[PDB]
Amino acid sequence: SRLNRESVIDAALELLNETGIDGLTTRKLAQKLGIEQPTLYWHVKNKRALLDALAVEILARHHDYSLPAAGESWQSFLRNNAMSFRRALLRYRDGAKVHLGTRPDEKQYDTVETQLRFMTENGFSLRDGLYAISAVSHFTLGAVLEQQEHTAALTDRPAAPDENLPPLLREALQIMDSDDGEQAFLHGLESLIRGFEVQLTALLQIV
Amino acid sequence: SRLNRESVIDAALELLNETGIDGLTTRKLAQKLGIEQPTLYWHVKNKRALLDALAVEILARHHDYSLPAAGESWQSFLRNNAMSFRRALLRYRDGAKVHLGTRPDEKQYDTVETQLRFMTENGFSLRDGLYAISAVSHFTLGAVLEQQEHTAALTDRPAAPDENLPPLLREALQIMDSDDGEQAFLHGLESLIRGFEVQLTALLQIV
Ligand SMILES: Cc1c2c(c(O)c3c(O)cccc13)C(=O)[C@]1(O)C(=O)C(C(N)=O)=C(O)[C@@H](N(C)C)[C@@H]1C2
Ligand SMILES: Cc1c2c(c(O)c3c(O)cccc13)C(=O)[C@]1(O)C(=O)C(C(N)=O)=C(O)[C@@H](N(C)C)[C@@H]1C2
Ligand SMILES: [Cl-]
Ligand SMILES: [Cl-]
Ligand SMILES: [Cl-]
Ligand SMILES: [Cl-]
Ligand SMILES: [Cl-]
Ligand SMILES: [Cl-]
Ligand SMILES: [Cl-]
Ligand SMILES: [Cl-]
Ligand SMILES: [Mg+2]
Ligand SMILES: [Mg+2]
Repeated sequence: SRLNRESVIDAALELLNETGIDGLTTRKLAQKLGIEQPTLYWHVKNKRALLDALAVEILARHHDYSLPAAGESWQSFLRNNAMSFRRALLRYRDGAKVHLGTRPDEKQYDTVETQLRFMTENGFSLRDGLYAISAVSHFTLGAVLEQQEHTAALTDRPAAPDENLPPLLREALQIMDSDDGEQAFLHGLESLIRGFEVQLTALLQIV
Repeated sequence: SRLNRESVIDAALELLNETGIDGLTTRKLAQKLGIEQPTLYWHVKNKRALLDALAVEILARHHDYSLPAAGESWQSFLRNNAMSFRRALLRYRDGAKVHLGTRPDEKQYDTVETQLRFMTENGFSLRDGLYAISAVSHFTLGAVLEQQEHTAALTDRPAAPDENLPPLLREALQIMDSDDGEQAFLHGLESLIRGFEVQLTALLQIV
């Protein structure tokens, strides 16, 4: 089939969503694309180049709150941005894994620059605005990775018996699987945002 | 070589640290252990069972602040615990990946129960104490995964040219690679802990 960048990425995303990050092999991508391996290598050099492109395209497709609205508070922007990032990551199996360790792509420069500027315009030093943005990113990636991997593990083997659990852990387990992770994520997200606020408003006051 | 559980895990950890989570294959573990594959399968059924055991043992070896000190504040306990968790995860290549989606093991029940109880004794509802503990865990796992994957990506291919970067992003990149991620992690960690505190102390007050 077509091997423009768009369609290679399309197929890799499909493959990703079907078989997870382990399924993204040269061989399996070539088979999905209906091609021989040397054909694929002309287009895609290695798994890393593919993973980097997927990380970019997952956000291009499904990360729909990447810039602050007019007059938006930094708090509200981090909240909306985090929700959007999470949704984009959850779209595809192992999409959080695919993002890990990437650095913004040239295609994302204007966006991330605007994010960083926006933070600074709201009183954060570049460093502290970056640490806030990093923390939101890290938290969200962790939350998503734990949710997606847990679902994958369920499919492999069952949890161990309930009746040997201590009681708080037993409740906690009910709670965690009472949903897909959203409630815990949103609660943690508010904690994070408020802690950034405490740090910021403190200025040079001990806090 | 020896194929008690301890030594299987030892070898898998070595292999993990040498070749990362992709290197943990039946075949490569059997080769490290000096055995044929059917010998290994007697001991280790599948990659998941192995990954689960590694997640447990990485914390048994190197997670040395799992319980609160006498009279310790919940804040200080989450801080020390998070630092320790991070250190344990960073010990082995892809050790954060190995943890993802796991649930506490029977061997960890008394510890995690104590953690949950401790939170509740400090005024958190079980749910809110769990959300705090989850958030700390998620943040730490994200931070560690991004640090370790970034190091792995460096080895594969170089970052793109500096001179097309916008300036805040260029600075931010200097900052992020000014260290291994510790400074950003510690800063984010304080934000998280303080946000939990704001949430807790608020009681039924709008906050
Ligand atoms: C500013 C920044 C960001 C990201 C990032 O990885 C990063 C970096 O690795 C070094 C220095 C700066 C940044 C994000 O991944 C990203 O997810 C992202 O690319 C991004 C985006 N492209 O829209 C975001 O929305 C941001 N957000 C989840 C907090 C965050 C922004
Ligand atoms: C309480 C709890 C925890 C963990 C966890 O995964 C979990 C769960 O998946 C469901 C319900 C409860 C928990 C941790 O992984 C763990 O890392 C952990 O096992 C753990 C430990 N075994 O010592 C910790 O130190 C904890 N910490 C990093 C906040 C955290 C505690
Ligand atoms: Cl083509
Ligand atoms: Cl294209
Ligand atoms: Cl607003
Ligand atoms: Cl503010
Ligand atoms: Cl033996
Ligand atoms: Cl043993
Ligand atoms: Cl204390
Ligand atoms: Cl308190
Ligand atoms: Mg990123
Ligand atoms: Mg865990």
